[PDB]
Amino acid sequence: PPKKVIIDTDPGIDDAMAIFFALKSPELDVIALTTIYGNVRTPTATVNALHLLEFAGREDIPVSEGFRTSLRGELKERIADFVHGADGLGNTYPTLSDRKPIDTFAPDYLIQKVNEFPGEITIVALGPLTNLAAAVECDPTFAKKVGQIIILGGAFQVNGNVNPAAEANIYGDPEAADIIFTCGADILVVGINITHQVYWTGKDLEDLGRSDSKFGKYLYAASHFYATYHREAYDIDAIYLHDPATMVAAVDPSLMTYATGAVRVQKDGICKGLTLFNNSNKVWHDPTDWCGIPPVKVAVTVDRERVASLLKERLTAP
Amino acid sequence: PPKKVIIDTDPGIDDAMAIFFALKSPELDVIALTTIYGNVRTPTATVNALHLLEFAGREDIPVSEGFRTSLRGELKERIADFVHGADGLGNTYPTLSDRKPIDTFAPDYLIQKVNEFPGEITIVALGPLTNLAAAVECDPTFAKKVGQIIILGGAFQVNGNVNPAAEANIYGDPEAADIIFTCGADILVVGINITHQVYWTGKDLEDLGRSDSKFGKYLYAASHFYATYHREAYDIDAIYLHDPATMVAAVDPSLMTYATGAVRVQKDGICKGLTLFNNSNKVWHDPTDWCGIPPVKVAVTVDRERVASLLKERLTAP
Ligand SMILES: [Ca+2]
Ligand SMILES: [Ca+2]
Repeated sequence: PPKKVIIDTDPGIDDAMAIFFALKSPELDVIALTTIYGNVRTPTATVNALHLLEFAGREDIPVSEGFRTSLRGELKERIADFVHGADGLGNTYPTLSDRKPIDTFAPDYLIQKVNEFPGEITIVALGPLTNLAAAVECDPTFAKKVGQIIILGGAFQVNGNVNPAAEANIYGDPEAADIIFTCGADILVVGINITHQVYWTGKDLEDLGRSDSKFGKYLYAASHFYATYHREAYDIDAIYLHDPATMVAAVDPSLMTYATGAVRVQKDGICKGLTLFNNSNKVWHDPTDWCGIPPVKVAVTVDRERVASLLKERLTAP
Repeated sequence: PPKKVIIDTDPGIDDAMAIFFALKSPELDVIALTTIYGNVRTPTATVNALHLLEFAGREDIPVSEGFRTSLRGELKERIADFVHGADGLGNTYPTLSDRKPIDTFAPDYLIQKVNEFPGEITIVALGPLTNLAAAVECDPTFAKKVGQIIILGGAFQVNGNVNPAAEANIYGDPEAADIIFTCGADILVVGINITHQVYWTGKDLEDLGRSDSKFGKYLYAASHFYATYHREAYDIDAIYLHDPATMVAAVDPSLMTYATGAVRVQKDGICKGLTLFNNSNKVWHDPTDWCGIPPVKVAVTVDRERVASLLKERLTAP
């Protein structure tokens, strides 16, 4: 102990929460941060990630910029700001600096660091799986060299958040998602089916704002825009803790129950970005597209009280 | 009372069970039977349907042959016999018969009978929706003229039976299924999510065989092959009552709880034949492929004890 962690992020209010919680968790050693599109454009994500690490004081942590488009060159310029704001940090508009990313490309850096520490690195994917899929396509030995891949993505036997069928991160790059779910690495999938159970009320956010914590006060300011979205889209006085709940699985995986089986992603619409899990011990009078696919651990149940309490005692502590 | 019923079937051991139960239910008046592919080839389905009505004594009931291929001419010759047998009636090989179908094509007959009795006819679709979709494509006023369409098909937030994503009847013709779920008729969907709750153990089958009922004894003989399939595919000493549970909804719909919303079908693989339901409910910031789609009633919960008891007291009665 502690475990080495690389975080594939698109900051992102919920991403910032997860980044800060990882930096406040002694059981994790944040070795690096890799940026990707999603909530914000890849250059915006880099700017925000560099800024968050400056605020955290952990300036030692390198920031490696990744894919600006999808794996198959689908342009990711011009993206929705109704969830995370124009700046991507809930319209707080921080006074960002001149600090620059580590010039090495994120998939190239991912392969580099995993060969350096085989079976030690735990990649927490908090955005589209493009950077990870590129690393898999580049080096075929990458999948067996990674310690574990904790993915925030998918809607397992539940409706999606982008459209009724798909979840954001998977809808971002369905080709890249299918590559990862089939790559054969130690994979832990945290879908919206379980993140929708982990939420913080207006009072929980208020408690974080009132707290004498540098991070708690910061996150409360960014939360305002994210809270107004949930209030108009889901009509709830609470925010779903997507990315920070995924970070909890890296800290303590005992707080979740997992089901082992194969996961496949539909790449073409209407159901583009749909994640389908096969935990059906019916296996299978004629082979299916889930037959002979490496199994992955998919989170089924959460200890919502213990997850939300840990993501508070850490973010409220001075 | 009673309600006029047309049954779109592919007999089929479970289909035979539903046919017999409908013929033993005084609240339903089986006006006609329309054949389709699925478990068996369309000509085989016709032969079996004519035979079942002969055995039931109800020779007055016309049999109208339908589509031999999918709606878009996808050939349905050469189909799996591991579930219903070579004959389609659990390898019992009955002593059929020179009786012939009513020369009118099933979609043509469906439009004819619905114009004859508008808002009276209840179509119970126990096979692929090809015959019904052709009727919708032919006459646009058909959807509003039908009394109700009770569909056995789909896997709503659960794994499929053909492959982990799709259910048999919907996988048979995904184009036809999407036409029906969008047609705007009074639709009641009974998916495998609820039929997997309604099952009969080996003892239940034994009770049906021991019974002094013509139908019960017949169904027990055909059940042997269907039972051996469930024992090797699902590894259970029970058979899922798919088609007969759908017939129960026609008899007494109170035994099921329904959710109103839009249903769309994925036509191209990996998730070909997937049925996706949108709770409606749901506020969507940007229109989706479920927005502006006519809502349908989807069965959520069953009274498994009362469904299996009714499908026994009727099939055991002499
Ligand atoms: Ca994210
Ligand atoms: Ca059937």
